[PDB]
Amino acid sequence: ASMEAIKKKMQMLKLDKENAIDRAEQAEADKKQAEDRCKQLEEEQQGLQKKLKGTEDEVEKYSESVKEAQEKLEQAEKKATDAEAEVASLNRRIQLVEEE
Amino acid sequence: GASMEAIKKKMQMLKLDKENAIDRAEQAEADKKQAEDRCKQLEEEQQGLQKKLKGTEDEVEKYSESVKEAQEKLEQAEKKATDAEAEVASLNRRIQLVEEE
Repeated sequence: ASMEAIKKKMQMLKLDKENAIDRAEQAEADKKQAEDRCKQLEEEQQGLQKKLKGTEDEVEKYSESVKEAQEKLEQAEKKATDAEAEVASLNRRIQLVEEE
Repeated sequence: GASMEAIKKKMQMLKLDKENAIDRAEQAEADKKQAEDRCKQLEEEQQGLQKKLKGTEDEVEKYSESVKEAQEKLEQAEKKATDAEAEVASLNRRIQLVEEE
């Protein structure tokens, strides 16, 4: 049978095709995992955003904390200063009467 | 005799099938590269976020010591006021005694 080279060639066409199907299938498997990798890298990111606002909103608090704190401090410093001037003047008048 | 008609017909199908599968593989493969490009993008963007973020936390710490710095100086400022005060009070008590005797 000169059917041998034909036979042999339909053989190879089939092999070719199933090798290609194997390849398609494996590429498709890879995509599905890469696509979850893709997915996860975005979904993790989002969670990260909310960590950021949470933190940046703490920043906001602290600034209005520091400011109020600075302000209390200026107010205390004026008080100390005025109380000490009350002391200086009392000194001053005592040393005067001392001598007239 | 038997034309080869059905044999060459069957061969062309097998070729077509092989061709269809190859198309399939190379689109999937190209698509696989789509995703891996994006992957190589976010992992890098994720890395980016955290550095901005740690620096944001680094800013926030800087604004906690500063708060507590003022807390203390305020403590000092009071002790100072209260001591100055006790002193005028003591001078007052003394003047009163003198004028009384």
